[PDB]
Parts: sequence; structure tokens; C-alpha cells
Amino acid sequence: MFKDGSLIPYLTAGDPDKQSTLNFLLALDEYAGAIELGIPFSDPIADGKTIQESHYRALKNGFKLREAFWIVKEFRRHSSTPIVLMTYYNPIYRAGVRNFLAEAKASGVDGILVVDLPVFHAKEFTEIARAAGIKTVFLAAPNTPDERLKVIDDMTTGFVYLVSLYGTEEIPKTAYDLLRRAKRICRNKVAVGFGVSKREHVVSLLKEGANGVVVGSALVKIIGEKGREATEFLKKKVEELLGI
Repeated sequence: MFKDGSLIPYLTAGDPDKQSTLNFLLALDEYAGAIELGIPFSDPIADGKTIQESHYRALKNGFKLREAFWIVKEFRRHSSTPIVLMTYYNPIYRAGVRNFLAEAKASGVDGILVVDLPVFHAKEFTEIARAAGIKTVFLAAPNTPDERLKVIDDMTTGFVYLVSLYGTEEIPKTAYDLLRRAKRICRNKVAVGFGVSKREHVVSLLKEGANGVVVGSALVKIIGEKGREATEFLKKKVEELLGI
């Protein structure tokens, strides 16, 4: 879904508020090959501590599911950068999958990543996304075996998202292994979310085959520190990571 060598910013919708998220996206768009917008959830047990806390902030501040579409829609008035909505299944499942994706497509979403999509629903789900014109993005962690990476790749229409809960401040060997195994199996492009925080991480991961590199923790951490005034620091952080 994105150019090779892309830096993909990740932000939690509504952290600290929807208008700020929009401000952050617009300020970072010029450096993004694509964007992951996360829907805050009460139990983000698959995320790192930094991102989990941003989910809590957004929910405390009063975030509401559809405020995510407002953010995407408004962003779309100024940009066409690919957008991937990241979310836990619960919210989607409870609101009605079919209506959610149609609405997602309507507001401008290009792809969707369901962090904990139940295998039992995978097939039907991908079929529903395709009919809605929404590309699928599947997640794989270091404990994901080759056999599954292949099954994941064949279902993927957007891009395979490789992650590492290990955190760092260096990218763990287990994370490099996942990337190395995935590039040997996936036909789809792969994006990596290994908790980058230093310019050499970006240079290193792209060099090892990552089609794209997500930057979430580093940006969210700044948002938890600066709140609504995080904007400028977000831009500096991204420039540091791009060597510019």
C-alpha cells in the first residue's frame, strides 16, 4: 500500500483529542508513505506499555468510535496518503462488521488491521473487507511460524504487519529473525513495528528488507508528554529518524 522505504506514523485516535490527532497527522503527512490510525480500546493487551497508555488517555478524554471516521474524513480533504485503521475486534464486532467497513470506506479508509481477529472469523472477514473495497493488513509476531506467515500472506491484500513486543535500546534478534523469515515467504510488502527510536534502527531495518517502517511508540510517547502541543516535537522526532 506504500512506497518502498516508507516511514509509517502510528497515532492513537483521540489522544489527547480528535482535533489534535488531525493536527498531528497533517504535520507529519509530508514524511509518511502511509498512516496507521489506532482505535483506542479498554483492553489493548497486544500493545506495548507506551501505546496501551495512549489508549487509556483517549478513552478517559471521551473518545467515541466514530470520531475515528471524522479524523480520517477531515484528513482526506487535504491528503491522499494511504490510511490503515488499526483496531481490536471487540469494537468492530459490536458495532457490526459490515456497517463498520462500509462506513470506514466511506470516510476514506484504505485498509484495516484487526489486532486480534479470531481465526474462526478470518475468512468471512476478509471477504467482507474485499467487497467493501477495504484492503486487509494482518499481524504476525516473532512467535509466528513460517506455515502461518504463508497463510497470513495469502489472505493479505494491503500488507503484512510484523511486530515485536520485546521493545528494545536495540531491535531484538528475534525481531530481525521475523523480518528475515517473512521476506523469504511474503509476496505482499511488509511493514515493521519493532519500537524504533533511533535513526540507525530505521536505516538498519530498511536495509534488511522492510518495505516500510512504522513509528508509533516514539511518537505516542511524545504525545503523552506534550499533549496538544506535541506537534512540533513530532515533526522533529520524525526528521531525526529520517536523517533530515
